[PDB]
Amino acid sequence: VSSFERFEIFPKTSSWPNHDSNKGVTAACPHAGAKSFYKNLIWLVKKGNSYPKLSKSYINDKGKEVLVLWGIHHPSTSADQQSLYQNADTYVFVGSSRYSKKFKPEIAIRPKVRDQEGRMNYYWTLVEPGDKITFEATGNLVVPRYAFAMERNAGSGIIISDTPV
Amino acid sequence: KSYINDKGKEVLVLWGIHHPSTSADQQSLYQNADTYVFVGSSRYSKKFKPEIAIRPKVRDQEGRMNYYWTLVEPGDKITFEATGNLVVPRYAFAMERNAGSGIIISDTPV
Repeated sequence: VSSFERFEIFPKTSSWPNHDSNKGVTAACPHAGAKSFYKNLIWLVKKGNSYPKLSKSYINDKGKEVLVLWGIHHPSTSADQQSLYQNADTYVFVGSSRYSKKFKPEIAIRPKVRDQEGRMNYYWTLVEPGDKITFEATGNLVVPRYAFAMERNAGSGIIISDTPV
Repeated sequence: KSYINDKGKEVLVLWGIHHPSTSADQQSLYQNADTYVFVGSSRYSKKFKPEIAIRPKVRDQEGRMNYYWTLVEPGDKITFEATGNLVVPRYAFAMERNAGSGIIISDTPV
């Protein structure tokens, strides 16, 4: 990468007024004992007994590509679904001029991995300079918090070794 | 609708699937808010359920339209089945592929 700049695409404080963005932490990602989560994402949970239709957009204004990543949570039980998003049936939609896809969460009980019977998928896409990317979710969306305005340097590789720098 | 390949050679079939922007646009074109499309053969089988949402404008179009293709072996049937949101074929192509060649992207004249 010949240009890498991390910025806040959807500010945590002022972008999700109707959704809770503080109790989306778990014991699966502990930070010094306490329950925490990813830094560049936000786990949006219901506020009281309500989860309205989410709809947010961002227009790439960096003159270079912007890497955006998000997540899709798939709960273990419907009781866990109702306790987090208040809606028994949900759908998530992400779309841009290059990307477009609708998501339907899958509610099922998997074997325990780090004491989690549920799963969560992770996705990524690059937004062209001057393009728009829209989000639309009735629940189960791990929303993005930080993006990355980048300009990918030409092809290179990745070395896995204990050799010091 | 069904078609039986009687051309004695492979037949290339191309169809499309439309995904409206709003449920209002959905019902305005196909009258059924919930639709499905099915295409089947001996080798191909798939069901499409349109995804309704608003995308950023591309050529002044808030909706999208995926395009699909498959081949039909000589003597095989291909069946279409749709309650809406289907761009049906009009012209097919009875073709026969020879050895592997490529595509040239150049301004050099012929």
